[PDB]
Parts: sequence; structure tokens; C-alpha cells
Amino acid sequence: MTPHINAKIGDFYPQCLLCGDPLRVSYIAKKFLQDAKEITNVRNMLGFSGKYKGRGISLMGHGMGIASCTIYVTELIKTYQVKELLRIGTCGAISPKVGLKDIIMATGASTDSKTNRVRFLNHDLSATPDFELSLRAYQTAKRLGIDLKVGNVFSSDFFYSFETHAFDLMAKYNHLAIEMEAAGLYATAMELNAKALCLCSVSDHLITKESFDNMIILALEMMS
Amino acid sequence: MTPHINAKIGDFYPQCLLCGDPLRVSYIAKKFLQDAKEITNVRNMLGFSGKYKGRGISLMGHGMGIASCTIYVTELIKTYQVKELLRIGTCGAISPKVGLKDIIMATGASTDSKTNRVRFLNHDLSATPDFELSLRAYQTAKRLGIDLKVGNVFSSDFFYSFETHAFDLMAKYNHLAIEMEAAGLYATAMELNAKALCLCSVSDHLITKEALSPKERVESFDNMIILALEMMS
Amino acid sequence: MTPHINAKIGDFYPQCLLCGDPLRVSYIAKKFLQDAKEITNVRNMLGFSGKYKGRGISLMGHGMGIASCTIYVTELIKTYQVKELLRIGTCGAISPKVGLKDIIMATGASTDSKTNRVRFLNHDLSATPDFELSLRAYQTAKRLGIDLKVGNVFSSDFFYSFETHAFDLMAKYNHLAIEMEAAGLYATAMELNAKALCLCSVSDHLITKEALSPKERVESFDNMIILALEMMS
Amino acid sequence: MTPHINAKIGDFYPQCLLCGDPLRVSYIAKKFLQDAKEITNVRNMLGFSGKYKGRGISLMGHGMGIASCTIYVTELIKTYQVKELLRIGTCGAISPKVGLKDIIMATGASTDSKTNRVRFLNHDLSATPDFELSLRAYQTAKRLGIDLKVGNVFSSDFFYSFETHAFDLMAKYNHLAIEMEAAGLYATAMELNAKALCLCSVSDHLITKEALSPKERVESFDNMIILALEMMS
Amino acid sequence: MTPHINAKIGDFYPQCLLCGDPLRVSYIAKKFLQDAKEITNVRNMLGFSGKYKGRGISLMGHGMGIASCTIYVTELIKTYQVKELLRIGTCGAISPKVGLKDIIMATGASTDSKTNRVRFLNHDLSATPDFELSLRAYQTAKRLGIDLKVGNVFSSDFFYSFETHAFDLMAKYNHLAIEMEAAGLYATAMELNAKALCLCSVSDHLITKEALSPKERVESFDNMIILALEMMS
Amino acid sequence: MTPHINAKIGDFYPQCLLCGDPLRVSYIAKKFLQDAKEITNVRNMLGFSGKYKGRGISLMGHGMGIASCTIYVTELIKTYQVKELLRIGTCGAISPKVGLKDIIMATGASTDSKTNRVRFLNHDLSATPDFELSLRAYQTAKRLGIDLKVGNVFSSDFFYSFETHAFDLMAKYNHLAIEMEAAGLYATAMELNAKALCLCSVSDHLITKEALSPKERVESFDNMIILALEMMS
Ligand SMILES: Nc1ncnc2c([C@@H]3O[C@H](CO)[C@@H](O)[C@H]3O)n[nH]c12
Ligand SMILES: Nc1ncnc2c([C@@H]3O[C@H](CO)[C@@H](O)[C@H]3O)n[nH]c12
Ligand SMILES: Nc1ncnc2c([C@@H]3O[C@H](CO)[C@@H](O)[C@H]3O)n[nH]c12
Ligand SMILES: Nc1ncnc2c([C@@H]3O[C@H](CO)[C@@H](O)[C@H]3O)n[nH]c12
Ligand SMILES: Nc1ncnc2c([C@@H]3O[C@H](CO)[C@@H](O)[C@H]3O)n[nH]c12
Ligand SMILES: Nc1ncnc2c([C@@H]3O[C@H](CO)[C@@H](O)[C@H]3O)n[nH]c12
Repeated sequence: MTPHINAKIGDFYPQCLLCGDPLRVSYIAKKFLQDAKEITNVRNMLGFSGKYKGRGISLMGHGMGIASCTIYVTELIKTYQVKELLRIGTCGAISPKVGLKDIIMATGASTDSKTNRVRFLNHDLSATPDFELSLRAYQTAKRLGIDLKVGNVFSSDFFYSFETHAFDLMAKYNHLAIEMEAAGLYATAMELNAKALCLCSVSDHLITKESFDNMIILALEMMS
Repeated sequence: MTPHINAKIGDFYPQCLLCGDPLRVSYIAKKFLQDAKEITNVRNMLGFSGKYKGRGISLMGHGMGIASCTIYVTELIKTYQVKELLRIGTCGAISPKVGLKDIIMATGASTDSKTNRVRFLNHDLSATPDFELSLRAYQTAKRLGIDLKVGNVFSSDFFYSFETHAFDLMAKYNHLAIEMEAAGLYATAMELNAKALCLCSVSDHLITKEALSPKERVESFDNMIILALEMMS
Repeated sequence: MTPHINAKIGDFYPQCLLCGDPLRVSYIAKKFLQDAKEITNVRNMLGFSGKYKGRGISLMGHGMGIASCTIYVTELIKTYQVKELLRIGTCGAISPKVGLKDIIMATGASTDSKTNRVRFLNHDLSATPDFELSLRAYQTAKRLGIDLKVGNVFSSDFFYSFETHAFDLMAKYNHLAIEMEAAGLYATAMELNAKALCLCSVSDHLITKEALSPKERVESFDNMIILALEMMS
Repeated sequence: MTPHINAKIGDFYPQCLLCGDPLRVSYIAKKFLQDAKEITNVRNMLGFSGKYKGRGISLMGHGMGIASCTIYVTELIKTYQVKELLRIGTCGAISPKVGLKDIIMATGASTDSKTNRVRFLNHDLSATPDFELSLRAYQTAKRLGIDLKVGNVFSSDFFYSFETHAFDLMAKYNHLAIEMEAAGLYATAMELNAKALCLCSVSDHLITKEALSPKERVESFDNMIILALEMMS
Repeated sequence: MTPHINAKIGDFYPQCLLCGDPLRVSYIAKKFLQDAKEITNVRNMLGFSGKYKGRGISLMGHGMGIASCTIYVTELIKTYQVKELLRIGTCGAISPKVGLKDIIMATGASTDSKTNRVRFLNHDLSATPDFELSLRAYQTAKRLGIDLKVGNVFSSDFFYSFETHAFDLMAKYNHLAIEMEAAGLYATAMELNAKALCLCSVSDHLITKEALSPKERVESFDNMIILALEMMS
Repeated sequence: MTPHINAKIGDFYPQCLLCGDPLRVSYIAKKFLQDAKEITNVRNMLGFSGKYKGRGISLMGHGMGIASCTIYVTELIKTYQVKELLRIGTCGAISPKVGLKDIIMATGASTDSKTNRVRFLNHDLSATPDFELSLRAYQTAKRLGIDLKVGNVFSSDFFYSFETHAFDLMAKYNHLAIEMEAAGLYATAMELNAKALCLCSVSDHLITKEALSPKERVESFDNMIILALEMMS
């Protein structure tokens, strides 16, 4: 076990969905999985294992911020042998190319964190997902009739930003939304030779100021 | 209200104890507070309001890491008018001068985060607590008989460090332990003109190599909890 | 009629193949492009327009290094109205998952350059290609039987590196090879709302030191050239 | 015997007051010490030993700027076995919470220097004083009826700043004044396991534009001096 | 022999004139050299050897940008035994001290590149030419009657800058013009213990927006070419 | 008139010799200057005005480190209208090209300071002297038979370095010795459009550990002193 997860070794399936909110994790388990079982609950951060169309899938909460997400993903990969990690979170849109409830696939995750400079020789790590997973998401979305928005996200250490004047420039450079974990998810899976992908649903639009079941079904179907 | 707290304005007393683990927040509520009332629970991050020896105090969980801690502390100060914030967390020791279950008062919080450079002109912000709260901690601990170790902590973005070779250097510069929130709590309270202090109890020793169970991280630290409650009385 | 291109507006088709070496650009025009016409030649950096399976395609040399690549790509987009930019080049392998003659599709381009920090608020810009273009490359490679390797590249300001001790760490973080332009092409295309993708053929293995002979170098690369022309038509 | 101090080993008491200005060091020796003795004079940077109310105490100049301070402090600790170093300097106020001639105790020293990143892994070192000395100063100030302001200072490489637009942000983050050595004093004493503290009296008010004269910066701060001598007794 | 130069070892003279544009290299070979042989042409990047008024000298193109220039200079020094490198080229004026057609000798080259921090301990490398070459340029221009402006240049990674708002500041600090290679040339010559100098001629004024005609760009730089060739004699 | 200089306006000649040690400044006034007159003494930092071979010449102490040197140089130029600043001093050699008693002319000054990044858009400022002054020194040294060594120096914030393992790399990049002010003097003179040059005499070798005796130090420094005074005539 670990300081942060109290599941037995082997309780996690090799494919795992991730959200920051452990209550969204619990919602998915109850609504979409058969024979769901809570397997961890340290710090109220819940994880579950269960079945979707007969196939095992795990769920795990990772909290908020790159440092929190990195703890849980590192342990899922190294201790619990998880191979495929699909984050399904929320984000604040900053681009006119997306609207409320749109699903974004993050093909790159920029950041204001120092974590990847520490990891990567003080240079610029382009934090990216596994390509096969990104291709799988695109094809799965197509057969579900979901319109996938695709681009970069900006993973910030700040929910309440001190650089809101720079949102336009981020959007100019194909950043569709801001969240707070993807660059850490991506860098950790790169570090540990695992397959990761971030999808986020737009819950706020930061420019225009304006029930993610479709993203959940997308994630479950691409793990089938 | 706020995106991460569903208490209404006025639910928090202006003095608030803080832990990363909302279950520790839950444990302190049930055991030490009379008429404890759960006042927030978004994302399972629990907060409480209750009285301690007749004086009202609040409790709030802040999650793990500077980014998580900053969200909750910002919201407590700006929206819930919390005035004094006392973090009582855990940490990993990197100094021979401390052992398991020792209490550390962080008079400075160094960091490998970029957050304070972003806040502070790309310069070095020396993240520090409110001196009056630190003096209270020292005096209260003296009165209670608690041996308070005082020094810097290092607030890291990494629980699993890529720089374990640097631990002796950190300890040479008076860093007693590593945790992951103090520099953010301190900078946020500095930004927002509030009073903050970080106390942390040693749950791991990174040199003599020990570690405490997740249960033990809630249960073996009543000394630090009582010290915090007494400071706020 | 930019400082570095003397074509007229309208001489470039909206899809353009890019190489650092203008002589390779010339090779492609003479071997593959019907009705190939030279349209620019400032600094001996040649560009061409022609047709491949009935579709208009342009070709342009960009020289070596992010700064050189950035000049040409900026001018192609902002003056000559190029919308899709497909770069093919060579690279030096640093990963045990790729070998000589492999074709790599760069789904991200890390860098030791300061250019993207200058462009992007002194933060970390994750320099990435257009997804629909990468989709086309994968689908076309499968169709042509090419076993496309997919991962990051590291775009360096140094051909002769001062950090060869870091190659294993780059390879651990899914960098398959080093070249010197992709981070620049990707960031310029992101800035200017254009669709770009980089493919590179492994001519040299920086770890084992194996290297293609000149005849091998042109034996392969022809496949990469066909891939690029096929995905653009 | 160092390049910068020509005292003999054993001339310094373990407790030493420090000023940047050696003529203030001279002023203190002549006015407040019995049996005072000039023990060093290299580069006109004077130091003295003598008694204050029967008790031995040393005084030493450290010049202006972190690099100068670090030289003298390093030598006082490593060569002359000084254990307690109390700086009593001057500063320029940037916060409305203080005025001319107020005394400030620096519970942290932010900086625009690169020295602490060089010392400390290119991370953020929170340069802080020894807590027991800081406790000593608060208690003695109270005991003497001296009003003592407490907060951070910002130690800059610049007397003539290029970032005066940033002073309000500094003041917002609890920086009461700007001086040029405390960060280096603090980090050197952390490096070398010594006890250090910085007090500074406001000699310039950067928001209203007052500036005392050179004569005045030596003679107008007797309360800070008496405070320092008292906490060393 | 080298990946980017296909001359035989010994084909270059120890003194080599450098220019970014290989067609300008060819122009110099035609108008100023006798018995000139083109000795290298990889990537259309021409180099020559021949006689300037009876004295053997070489010419070599280096492309655009620090990374491109560093490749060619490194190969000239380490493989082809070049000892004195004189670089000429154009620049964009940012100071009121220079105007169109002025020749600038760069006694320092500042930069927005990360390359010298990678080279030099992440500190500030002051990239400078060989002094004897600068003195020889100064005496040769005086003798030839050529007015030589002397100061710093700024070597940018960006031909199309994102920091045009900063040009006045660069000019205040004695940056007369912007180009894209000198900082790399100087750092490379310093690494490899070779002598190097950069002259540049103002073809464009980035402030007043004046520019030379197409004819003038062909014909106005002969005085700089002659100065270079003469100081190699 | 300034917080650090109590000279009357007009007390300084427009040509000023600088040295960090005010007692060395006094020594120069006392031995070489006709009608030498003390004009400032704030903080025991002496300065003088007088005549050498009939021409008026000022001397000024600037203390140790970039921050201190910047204070005095800024005030000399801005308040006292000093136009030409000739800095002498000592240095610690790190290159095998120089030995004890050698006089070094610094045509560039690298640094580990953050000052020039703060000054210069967070980019790399190449700190360089005025070229005319460098020629004057070379020509005067020639006339006087002095074998003047020319290259870069490294201006460090640290007398007691934490990076001694890097000295060989510094010397590789043509850094002949280490001192602590030149990068600041140069940047300040660039900022304020003044003419400055740094000369330093090798008193110690940090590689071979040779050192000049306390006596033989003063006879080696008269040569550099006379070089400086002869340049200002
Ligand atoms: N402006 C923003 N708007 C909506 N959601 C987010 C988020 C995401 O939601 C969480 C913050 O509520 C956090 O984990 C992050 O992934 N970050 N920033 C946001
Ligand atoms: N060796 C250790 N290293 C880093 N952080 C912690 C902590 C603290 O406990 C949590 C991480 O387990 C988080 O709240 C952090 O601040 N305890 N032990 C730690
Ligand atoms: N070790 C290496 N091996 C093969 N090719 C390259 C390249 C590519 O080839 C060019 C340098 O020869 C340049 O344009 C870059 O894209 N960089 N580094 C390389
Ligand atoms: N407005 C001001 N700004 C910066 N430093 C100082 C100082 C201090 O006084 C000296 C500079 O005058 C030096 O010791 C510095 O720490 N006094 N007033 C200052
Ligand atoms: N604004 C500018 N104006 C004129 N020349 C240049 C240059 C020089 O000309 C080349 C770009 O055209 C480049 O390699 C450099 O040598 N850079 N920036 C310039
Ligand atoms: N290793 C070293 N050796 C000799 N001199 C110096 C110096 C020079 O001498 C002073 C240090 O005593 C300082 O101000 C600088 O000018 N810095 N570092 C030195």
C-alpha cells in the first residue's frame, strides 16, 4: 500500500478513469458500472473497480493541482500496475472555438508550473498524451456521434489567476481551456512509460461568462 | 458561495484550523469540538464549525499541494472572512535534529514551485508566517509542556522527489522537514493581508527511514491538535 | 516579396512540404512534382510549385535551426497564405524503440531554446502539431505499409550537444530523437493559426553511433517523401 | 586574518552587532561601550570589541550589498567563531504601516539577487532569521517601550531601483521596506548554522520621498542601538 | 568529412570571411578574389578559397540564426583548422547613433537565446570578440578612411520580434543594431580558443523605418567587404 | 548631496579612477597626486581630487560587489557628471594564460549576478567597456612596456565560491580571472552613456594557489596605477 491509497495490490484494473473530484468518481461508479466496489478511501479520495459491458474498469480521484495528481498517478502506475490512464475532468474555456459542455481532447498541456523544468533538465518539456489513446478517443467519439474539440490546454497552478490579461494570447496559441492537472498527468506517464490522455468538459467559459455524461460514456467506450 | 466550498457566508468563525486530509478535519470535529456542524463538503473536502472551551473555531481541509491549498485559503479569506489560519499538517524529516511525531513550527517555507515567482515579479519571495501567531504558538507550547522545533520547511511540488541527493543541502540550510503546502499558505495570506502559521508533525523520516500508516497520520498527532486549539482560545 | 522569399503572392499553393536542405527540396521537385517550377531562390533557399496526383503542392527550404525555420514559416503563412505545412527531415535517434531508417511522427517538440518562453509568458509552451494532420499521417502510413514511430522529438539549438549525458533522460520521457526545428515550426504555426506536422527519418543513432551511408540516406527518405505527398493529395 | 579582517582570532565576542556603515560602528563604540577597542580596519571597514554594562560585545561593518555582507559574515562565523549576529541597519519604507525612523524587524528577507538560487538548487530559499533572536528582540522592545514594526523586508541589489512600479506589490505582500543585505545575512547564517537577525531603521520613505542626511543616518537611531545592545545582555 | 561541409581538409585558409548568405559569398568571390575555387556546397552553403590581391583567404556561408552559425563555425575551427573568423552581414538599427549604410563593429553581442546559458553554467556569458581583431579592424578602417561605429549588437532568435517595445531600452544600453548570429559566433570562438570579429552594415532602420533600395543592398556593402578583406591582409 | 557622497558639486573632475578599497584610493592620492584633496568620506569611502602631470584627476572608492559598485558609479555619473571611469583592482586568476602580477584588461565581464537580467528584459546583456578607453589602455601600456593581458573576467557575487568546480570551464571560455564588480561597472556605464574600463592585477591564482606576499603586492600594483594615471592624461 501507500500513504494515499489503501487498496490491495491487484484491486485496480489496468485501465483507469481519473477525475479530480472524488464525488464525480462515486457518481460514475453508481450510475454506469456493474458490481462496483469502493477499493480506496484515504483522505476521502475514493477509487472504485467495476465492470462496463462485462469488462473491468477502475476509477480513481486525483484531487486538484499538478502536485496532487502526480501523487496518485505515480502510485497507480508504480504500485497498482495501471497501464492506461484517462483523465475526464472539467476546465475553463478561453477560446471562441469551444462552448459550454464541449468535450476537449488535450493533445498538449502547457503549464506555469516548474515541475517539468525540474523533471527535464530545466528545458521545455512538451507534455503530450499517448497517441494511440488520442486516436482511440477520436474514433470512439465518431461512433458515439460526439463532436470532439481538439487542441492544447493550459495546466495552471492557479485557479484564481494573476495573469488573466494573457488568456487571449493563450487562446491565440491554440489553448482551448485552462485546467490544473494535465501537464502533470502527461509528464508522469511519460516518466513511467504509461499511456495517458486528458479529456475535459467545459464547465465555465471565461470569455463569454456562461451533466458530463457524454464524456463519461466516451471514456468507458474507449476502454472497451 | 464559492466553487469549492458550499458553506454560506458567516458559517466560518474567523479563526480556522487547516489540514490537507479532510478526514483529520473530521476527526478533530467529532473528538474536540462541541456542537460540531459540517458546513461544507464539495469534492468530499470537509469543513466544520464548533466551539472549543466555549469559543467558536472552524476547521477546513485543503488537499495536497500548493495549488490545492491556495484555492481553499483564497476562498476562506476573500469570501468567508477568515482572519487567522493555522495549518496543522504532516511532514517528512530530513534533519537529524528531529524524529517521528515531533512538532515543527515553520518560520519560513522554501519551495521548488514557480507560484511565488509568478506572484512576485520573478524574484525570491521569502514566504513567512504572521509573527504574532508564531509567538502565540511558542508561548502556548511552552505553557502546555510541548517541545516545539522551529525552523524552515521545504514545500515541494513532489511527494516523490527527483532530488533526494539535495536533502542534506536542505537540512544544512535549516530545513527541518518537507511538506507540500506551507509556501502557498504563507504567500496567499501575505497576498491577502491575513494571519497564517504552519505547524507540521513528523510522519516520515527520510534519512533514518520510517513511515506512519494512513490511520496513524490522523491518530498519533493529538499533541499538535490540542496546541492549535489552545492557541485559538 | 519578403526579405527571404522572392516569389509572388499566389505562387505558393496553400499546402507546402518543408525541408531544411534546399537541395533536397530540389530533389523532390525533380523526381516527384509534375510541372515543377522554381518560384523562390533568395539565399539559395529554393522553393517550388507543382502537382502531385492532380493536387497543387508547394515545397520550401527552411535552413537549420529554430530561428531559421521561424523566418520562413512566418513568411509562408503571413505573406504567401500557406495553411498546411508538412516538414520532413532527418534526426538523430536517442531511444532504443527506434532504429536507423525509421520514420518518426513528432506529436510534441521539446526544446532547449528560449524562443517559446519569449513567445509564451515565460511559461512552458507544449509545442504540438495539428491533430487532423497527424491523423492523416497515421492513416496514410498504414495505407502505404510504413511502420510509423510516434512520440516526442527534442528540438535543440545545438547540433554538437553539450548535454549528451542527458540523452537517456530524454529517451525515458518519450523523446525518440533530436533535430533542430520542430519546436519552432510548431510554435509558429500555433501563433498564426496554421496546421503543421513534422516527420523525420532516423539517419544516425546518437547512442550506439550507427549511421546511414549516403546511399542508405537516399534509399530511405524517399519513403518519407512519398508519405508526405500522399497525405497532402 | 582573512583578506578582509585583520583582527586576531579571539578578538570578537561571540555576540556581534553589524552595520553596513563602519562610521556608525565607530559611533556606537565611542558612545555606548566601555573599554572599546578597534580590532580591525582593512579597507576602512572598522570593527570594535568592548563592554556594555559589564558584558562583552563586538561591532563590525559589512559594507553595502549582499555580496559585501556575505564576505564579512562568512569570515566572522568561520574564522572568528561569532555565534550571534544582529544587523542594525537602515532601509527605505515602501509600506504606509511605517514612517521615518521606525524600527523594523525582518522576519523574512525577499530578494532580487541570484545568490540564494545559486546556493539552493535554483529553487526558492525563504531567507529567515533565527527564531530565538527574533523572540529576544520582540520581548526587549516591549520591555524598553520601543515601538517595533515586524514584517518582511526586500533585499535588493539596487539602491536606485529599476522596478519602482513594483513597490506597491511588495508592500501588499507584507514587505515594509527595502534594504540591501538582510537576505545575504540570513542565507549565510543558515549556511553556517549561526544565529542572525536584522533590524533596520527607516532612513528614506520611498512613497513620500524623505531622505535623512549622511550625518543623520549615523546619529538618529540610538533606540535601535540600545535595543540591540540590550538584547545581547 | 563533416556533415555540413564537403571540402577536403586543408582546403580552407586559416583566415575565413563569413556571411549568412551563400550568394553574397559567391558575389564576394567573383568581385574581389582571383584564382577562386568553390570548395564546399552541402545544402547550397557555398565556401571558397582564393586570393585577395595576391593573398590567400577563404569565404564561407553560415545561414541564419545562432544555431546555424554555430554549426558552421564549429566545423571550420575543429575540422578545417580556421584560426581567424571575420563575420560580416546586415543589421537593423535601433539607435539614433547609426543610420543606413553605417558599418558597426560589435564589441559585444547580447542575446535572447538560451544557448550561452546552456554553455555557461546558466550564468551570463559576456560574448565578445578577440581584441587584437577589433584593434586591427579599427586601424584598417582609419587607414582606409572608413567611418566605423563601435558598440554592442543584440543577436536575436527572432527576425520578427515580439519585443519591439524594448528596442529603445536596448539602444539606451549601447545596442546599436539587431542581427541574429554574433552572440553565437563569439561564444563558439570563445569555447574553441579561436579569434573572431563581427562587422555589420545597417540595411534597415527598425525605428525610423528607412530602408535601402534593392540596388543599394547589392552595392552599398562593398566598403564593409573591403574592410574585412583588407584586415585579413 | 547623495546619501553616499558628501562632495560639493564640481569637486570631481570628469575623469575618475576607481578602486574598491578606500585605503588604496588614499594611497594613490598620497603618493601620485599633486595637491591631493579629500572631497568625500561618507561610510569611510574616500574620494579625492588632484592633478597628475598637470591634469586634473579624481579618485573614488567603490567597495566590494556589484551592488556597492553600482551605487557609487551611478552617483558619480548622474550627480557629479563624471564622464570617464577607469577602474583598477585585484583579481583571482583561473586561466593558465596569466600569472601573478599580470595586468588584465577586461573587454567583457560575465557574471552570476541577476542585476543585468533585471536591467535587460531578462535577456543576456554582454557587459563590455568603452572601446576608445580600451584602445587608450592598449596604446598607453605599449608606450610603457607593459605586457597587458586582454580577455574576459567573471564578476561574481561570491568571494567564497560555491562553484569552484566550474573554474576550468570559465577559463576555457576566455575568462582570465574572477573579480566582483566589473559587470556592474560596465552595465551602469552602458545604462548612463558613460565611458568605463576595468583593469585588474593578478594577486592570487585560484588554480595554482600562488599568492603575492603582503609587501610584493604593493609594488606590482604601482604599475597598474601608473598605467591608469598615464591614460587619464
Ligand atoms: N477556470 C477554471 N474553470 C473551470 N474549471 C477549472 C479547473 C479544473 O477544475 C478544478 C478546479 O475547480 C481543477 O482540478 C481543474 O482541473 N481549473 N481551472 C478551471
Ligand atoms: N515526506 C513527505 N513529503 C512531502 N509531503 C509530506 C506530507 C504532507 O502530507 C501530505 C502528503 O502525503 C501533504 O499534505 C503533505 O504536505 N507528509 N509527509 C510528507
Ligand atoms: N544528430 C542529428 N542527426 C541527424 N540529423 C540531425 C538534425 C537535423 O538535420 C540538420 C542538421 O544536420 C537540421 O536541420 C536538423 O533538422 N539535427 N540533429 C541531427
Ligand atoms: N531606500 C533604501 N533602499 C535600499 N537600501 C537602503 C539602505 C541601506 O543603507 C545602505 C544604502 O544606503 C545599505 O546598507 C542598505 O541596506 N538604507 N536605505 C535604503
Ligand atoms: N532587422 C534586420 N535588418 C537587417 N538585417 C537583419 C539581420 C541579419 O540578416 C539576416 C536576416 O535577414 C540575419 O541572418 C542577420 O544576419 N537580422 N535582423 C535584421
Ligand atoms: N579570488 C579573488 N582573488 C583576488 N581578488 C579578488 C576579488 C577582488 O578583490 C575584492 C575581494 O577582496 C573584490 O572587491 C574584487 O575586486 N574578488 N575575488 C577575488
